[PDB]
Amino acid sequence: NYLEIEKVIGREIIDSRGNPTVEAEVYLAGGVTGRGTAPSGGEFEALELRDGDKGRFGGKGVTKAVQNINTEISEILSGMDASDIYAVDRAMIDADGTKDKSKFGANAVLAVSIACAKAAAAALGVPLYRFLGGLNANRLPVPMMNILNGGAHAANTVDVQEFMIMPVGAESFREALRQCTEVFHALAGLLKSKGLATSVGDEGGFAPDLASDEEAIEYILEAVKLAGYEPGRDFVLAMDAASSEWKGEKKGEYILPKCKRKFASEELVAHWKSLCERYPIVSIEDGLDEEDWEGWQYMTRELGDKIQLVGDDLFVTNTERLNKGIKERCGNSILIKLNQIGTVSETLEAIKMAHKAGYTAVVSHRSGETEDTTIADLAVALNTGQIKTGAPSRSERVAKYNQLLRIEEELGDSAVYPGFTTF
Amino acid sequence: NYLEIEKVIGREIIDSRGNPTVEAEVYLAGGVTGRGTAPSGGEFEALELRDGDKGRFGGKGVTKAVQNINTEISEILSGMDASDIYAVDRAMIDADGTKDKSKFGANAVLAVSIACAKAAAAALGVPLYRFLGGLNANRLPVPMMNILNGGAHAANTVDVQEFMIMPVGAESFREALRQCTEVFHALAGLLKSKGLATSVGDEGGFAPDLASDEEAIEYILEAVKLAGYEPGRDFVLAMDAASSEWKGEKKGEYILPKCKRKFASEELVAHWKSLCERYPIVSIEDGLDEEDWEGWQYMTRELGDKIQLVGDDLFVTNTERLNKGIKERCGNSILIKLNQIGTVSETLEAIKMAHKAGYTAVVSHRSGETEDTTIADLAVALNTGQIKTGAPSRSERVAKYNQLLRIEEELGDSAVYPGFTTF
Amino acid sequence: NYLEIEKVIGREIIDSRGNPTVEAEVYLAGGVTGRGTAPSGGEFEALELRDGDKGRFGGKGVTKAVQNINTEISEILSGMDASDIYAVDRAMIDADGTKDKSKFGANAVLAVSIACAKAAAAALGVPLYRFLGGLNANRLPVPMMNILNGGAHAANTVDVQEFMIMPVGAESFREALRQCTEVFHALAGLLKSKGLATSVGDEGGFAPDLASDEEAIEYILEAVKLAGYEPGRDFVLAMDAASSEWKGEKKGEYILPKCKRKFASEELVAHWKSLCERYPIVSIEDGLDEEDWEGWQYMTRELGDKIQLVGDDLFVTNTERLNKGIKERCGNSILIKLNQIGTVSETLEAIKMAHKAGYTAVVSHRSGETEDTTIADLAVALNTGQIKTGAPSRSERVAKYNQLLRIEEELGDSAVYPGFTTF
Amino acid sequence: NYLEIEKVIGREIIDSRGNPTVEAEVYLAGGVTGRGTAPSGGEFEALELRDGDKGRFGGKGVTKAVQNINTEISEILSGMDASDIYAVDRAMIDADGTKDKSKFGANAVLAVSIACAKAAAAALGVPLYRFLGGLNANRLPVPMMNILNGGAHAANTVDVQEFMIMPVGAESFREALRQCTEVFHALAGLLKSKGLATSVGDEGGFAPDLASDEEAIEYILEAVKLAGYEPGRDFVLAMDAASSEWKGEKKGEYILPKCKRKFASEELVAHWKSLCERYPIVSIEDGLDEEDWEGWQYMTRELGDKIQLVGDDLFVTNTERLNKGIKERCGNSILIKLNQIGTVSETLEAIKMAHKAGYTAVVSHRSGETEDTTIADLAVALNTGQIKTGAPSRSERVAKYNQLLRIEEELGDSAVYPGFTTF
Ligand SMILES: [Mg+2]
Ligand SMILES: [Mg+2]
Ligand SMILES: [Mg+2]
Ligand SMILES: [Mg+2]
Repeated sequence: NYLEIEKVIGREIIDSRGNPTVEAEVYLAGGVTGRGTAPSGGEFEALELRDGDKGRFGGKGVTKAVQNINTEISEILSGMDASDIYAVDRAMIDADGTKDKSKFGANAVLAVSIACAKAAAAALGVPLYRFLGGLNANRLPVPMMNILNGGAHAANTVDVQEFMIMPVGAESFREALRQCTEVFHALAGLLKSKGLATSVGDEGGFAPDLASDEEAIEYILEAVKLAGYEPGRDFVLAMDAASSEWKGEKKGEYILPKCKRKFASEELVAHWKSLCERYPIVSIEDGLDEEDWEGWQYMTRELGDKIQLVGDDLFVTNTERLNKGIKERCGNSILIKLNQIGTVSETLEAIKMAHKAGYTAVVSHRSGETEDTTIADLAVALNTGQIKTGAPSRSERVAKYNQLLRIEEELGDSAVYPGFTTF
Repeated sequence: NYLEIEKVIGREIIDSRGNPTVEAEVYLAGGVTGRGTAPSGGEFEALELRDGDKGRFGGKGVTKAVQNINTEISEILSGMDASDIYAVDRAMIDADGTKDKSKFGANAVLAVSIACAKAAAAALGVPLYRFLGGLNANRLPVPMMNILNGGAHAANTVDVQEFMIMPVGAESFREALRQCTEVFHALAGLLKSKGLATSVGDEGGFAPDLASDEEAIEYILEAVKLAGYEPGRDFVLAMDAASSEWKGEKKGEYILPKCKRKFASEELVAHWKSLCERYPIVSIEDGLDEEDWEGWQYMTRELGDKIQLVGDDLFVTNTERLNKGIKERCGNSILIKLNQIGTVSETLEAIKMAHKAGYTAVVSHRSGETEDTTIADLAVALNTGQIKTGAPSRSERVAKYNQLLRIEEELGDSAVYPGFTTF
Repeated sequence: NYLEIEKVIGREIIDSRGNPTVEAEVYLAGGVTGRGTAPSGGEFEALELRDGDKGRFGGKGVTKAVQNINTEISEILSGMDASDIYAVDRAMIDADGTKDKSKFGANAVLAVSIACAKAAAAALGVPLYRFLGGLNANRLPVPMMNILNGGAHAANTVDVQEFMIMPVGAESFREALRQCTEVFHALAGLLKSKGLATSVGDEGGFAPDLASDEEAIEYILEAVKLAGYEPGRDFVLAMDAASSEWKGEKKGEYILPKCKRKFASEELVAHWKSLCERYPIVSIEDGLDEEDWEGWQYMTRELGDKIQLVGDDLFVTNTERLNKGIKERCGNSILIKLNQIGTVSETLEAIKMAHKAGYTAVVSHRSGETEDTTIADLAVALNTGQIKTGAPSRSERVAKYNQLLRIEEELGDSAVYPGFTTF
Repeated sequence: NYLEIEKVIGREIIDSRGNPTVEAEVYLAGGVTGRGTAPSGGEFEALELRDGDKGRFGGKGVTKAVQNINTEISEILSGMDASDIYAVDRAMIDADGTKDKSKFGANAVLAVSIACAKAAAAALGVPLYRFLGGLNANRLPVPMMNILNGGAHAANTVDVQEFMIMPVGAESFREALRQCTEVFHALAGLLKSKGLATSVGDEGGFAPDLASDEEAIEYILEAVKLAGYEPGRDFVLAMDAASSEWKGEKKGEYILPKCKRKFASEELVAHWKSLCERYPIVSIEDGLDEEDWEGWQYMTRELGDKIQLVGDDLFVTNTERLNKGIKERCGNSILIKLNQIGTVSETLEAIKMAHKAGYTAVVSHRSGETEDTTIADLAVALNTGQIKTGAPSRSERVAKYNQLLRIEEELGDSAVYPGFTTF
């Protein structure tokens, strides 16, 4: 009854890129409130609902989605138990009636899903990660921090999209964060000393004019050494190839847009293997196309036992696609994007599926984020052991790391930081 | 009883630039908590306390400030009424006993001061702006958004540090903020069209390689038009010359470090005058040096009637320097930085001193900010009518804008957005 | 729930002069009540509703206003949040339908408005001044006490209406009030020694049979001296000339009704100038006619820099009139009378308008006062720094001074008494 | 326990004549507070404690008394049940040690006493009169209003000190009060037509220059008639002869300082005797000296059966003296002054004694009053049927009338207004 939902409101706020997004606030009978927001980054995912009014926000308004929260969703949810998130989510899914949340907007629906969970957690007097994962929630994730950018929207000749450091050697999340910031500032000073730009992209990382993937890797490795740390022992690398952007002439053929290098599906795999022998890269995301299933199969045989192979575009947090990958032995990890699926409970299910099949779940940010820190709690709640939420600059990134500090603090001696054992 | 402070804790979190800063949490007897943080950006201002340990965060840790909260400050404040913020602040000021808050750290002191205010507001069931400014608080501020950077650490030939748009034609903050994003994205596209860089600096704006202050201005004005808005009627401009960084051979002489142009104060002033006749510039911050008092007095005679002259370095949120300026007719506006003075109540006093004198008070962010949105509430609480808190990108900036949204919603018909009348 | 208005009731009480006025009591769901009253003394002002029945109170009954509260206004406000005084005021204003609150009666509307603020404050567990102005409220006002009377309804040859002392030398309101009482008794002892009447007028001040303004001033200056204080250092004088009572044959001409002395606007101004050079007079209310705008413009030019020129009849607490004053540079202060405008929220706006334009706002009593002490809180709430509320005798006057004592005490060290800096 | 006194504080406030007096606030464990103040006007009464510092308030400060409350009284009453007023008063009396409350100050003691009673009632959720007098309290008093002043401090030739009107014909206190105000304004008008002074003295009444007691009486009777009322039916008269100020050459002789007329004790009685035959005078206070007991005994024989003879100076609210009067059949009424006896309970006992013996008890103000309205509730709480609290002007007087309006309102149909039957 103190957990009974009284009213749900929506509002149009601005995300970290200067575009609108949806925020929801859930009010319970006891006067407790919860607040959630939808981040923003397809055909196999939930579709966020935008206004399309060219006279407002360049067509990116979300007043329609907001109106859906304020009228339909509120009426639907009023009277329900906010702690029963599965039932709340299901009421929204059934009322929406589509397969992709396109009536209400995946952004309206997620924002309310999160807001409720936060309302229930607060009403129960527990942290959100304890609400979501219970006493069994005690793993702090190893972050992969995207500190060097290439790919489609970077001003350089680097084809791979994200270059990430993972502090596998630290023994607390607090230590891992500190070290990451130290490597980050080392990289900045190094870029500066070489006359390169130290301004940042969407996820807080640098996008200097380097020659290639290899040079980017060596800049990062140098940054690591400059900060006083050892590649392999202290830091290893993860990458997001986003090779779905490298479409060649036909399936199984790849052309890097900048390098202009051409790869057979199986030669790309050979490329990844040489990169991984040369350098301490332990994870690669989207190392092949979102539909090169035959390729993924091969790559996972060839590399799966040593390298984490994360499906991002391959899976789009879709459990039918996750299942197909599991069954055909493609990938061994999945990038979890709350908003691609659209509800808290559906996300838990997706993560449960991955974990059951021995896949890791890397909880993920989007390019368009907010002050919201839900994914921090979510990663701990399900002991995912990994998170991808940006360089340690821009507070829509750093806010998640701060939340993980607080959580680690709160867990006391029960807190576990898995380091290299996390893969 | 229920407003009685039971305990104060601190923690080392990370700011928007990847450097440590202080967070405080205040716990009241009634179970309510409040959280505050210190932003980070001299000799006449309160001093932030850093650890200096090169092994941690390159010497920028704040574990000492945190230990000052956890022990000394908590013991001092326990038992005190959290709603009596003036008294809370005085207890910290007196127990510190320095002029620059260098015993506890101005960052430790500010963090606690904000956390108390937030705890008290929460315990009373009122929003922070109402706690700070009561029923009388209903003016939303006109933002000056720094979307184009020059000066110091910019990769360009522009000497002026910050070029800012102000949405003076809007009739609500919500509309003003929408328009600002629209101009933001139009500028981004303009820069892209001209092959310029659209990654961002600390405050979320672009630092493309532009040739002169004049060119920066025209790009912004072009952007305004592209967005569908008129210079003058919809948007005007504010700049931060930061002209203390233009020291000359003698006092009264200036040398722009990029331009290399030489001015005597009277000439520099005359320079500002031309710019202000050519372009819709309505405010210039630090148009002369932080000790060129005669020039300030002169400039204020020449310009103060038509242009807003903001003392940033001139005053360092210092009420002695402000008073001096007031007494000598220097400036007609002051940039208010919570952390330059170090407590909430002292900041109210600075703002009250300015207002009594007919100076405007521009509530301001620092280059290092966090998820904290206190300045949003502060701006509304004292009806300052102006806020300087960044481009509409990076959530440590945008979170403030989002908070002002929520506040405008909350005020309803009582909300006032002053636009062009705010000056 | 607990701030929700359940019921509003009105009653007919008696003011300090022995005439009826309106009292309101607001009842909230939580069990809390608030009590407010309307004081009383036009065409540009809100209009009080009197009954007109010569059978009762000589036509000055207020049972119609009281019935407006018990029925229409109670029905309208029931269910509303008493802390949203802007919304409450607005509902009343809109239901009334008139531009001057003539339907419900401005006495009815103000009474309820005050009663709600008091109810809200009490429900939130804060002093009225904290509810109105928040933490930012800490300025005790300098009183101008009307201890010697002339003008229309005084039996003496003195044309100037009010002669006031202001304790500018004191360091606390406590000290200030004490000195005021001491000068008050000294003057009485002086009048007694000269065979003059020491009975009191409406506002607690003496109306002894003196020859002229100049003599009145010299007696007060003598009282000051007798009491042990120095004119200038300790006490200065304020006057209300009420020169709208001095209308000449044509506009721009004045004839003092007793004196019979004649003036041109520009002549009357030189008269004030000399009085101010000769004596320590720092403020003059209505030094020119309520419609002699050109003369006010000129007077403000001539005297404005040295003297406070308070518009009372000039502005009638009307924002349109105050704005006209501001645009045409007439006066530099405004006498604020709650009941002339008729609601708490509109009074805040009027004061805000004044402060934004550099005018001071003197919170003021009416000739017909009650035990109510709202103006004491209002003055501290908006840090006006000045209050005009009678001689230190008669409890409808002294009650306010007593409330200021309690307020100062409650502020502890945060209390500011601006003494001479208030101007 | 919620009725337990936690803390008692005192404060120096200002009374209706501009002189300092004591206020007390009592704080109960449950968070409720009560406020009480001592009014101020001898050898047989309790002695108020003044500071005597000639450098403050002309020696009339009460900081010593206030410190007695803040330390000693507070320490003694802490932990006691505030509803047990008799015990609270006893604790204070015993701690004081003196017979006249001279150590703590009758002013400090009474202030606390009243504050507790008020706090207790609030804590119980009952009006003060119900607290004091229970369900049995429902008689509104008949007011005797001093609208014409003579005797000592008066610019006239009237020897009788107070001339009072009593609305005996009214059917409710509301009607009575209204009629009184109307007579008051008629007298003012009448007085003006005769060029006579209409400023007021301490108790809100006029002191014009009239020649004799008979004149005063006729003016009042004239006023009554002008207002539209009949002497006898609607209004009768009461008088405070204050004959103790007429000390003769020896006990039993009287000399009117103004008339210079000489009287033997028994001749004076004959004088009153005629007056009452000539005029509708139903009550005379202190018609003989405060020690002329044989006189009183005689007067009481002569007049007692037709006329109310009130002992003011005769009894000074002292039960020993009241008992003596009762035993020697002197007077048939007593003027009750709280601050003469010094506590609430002792006051109740005085009234109970008078009531026991068939005296009427007239609850009285002092010349130095405050916003406090305690005596209104006291009068109803003990169904005294009569109150003496001033002309209907000056809110230290009118506040009592207003409180009686509220009480009558709160009583609904159970309210009894006795009128003529009250004697
Ligand atoms: Mg990807
Ligand atoms: Mg600056
Ligand atoms: Mg006036
Ligand atoms: Mg007497």
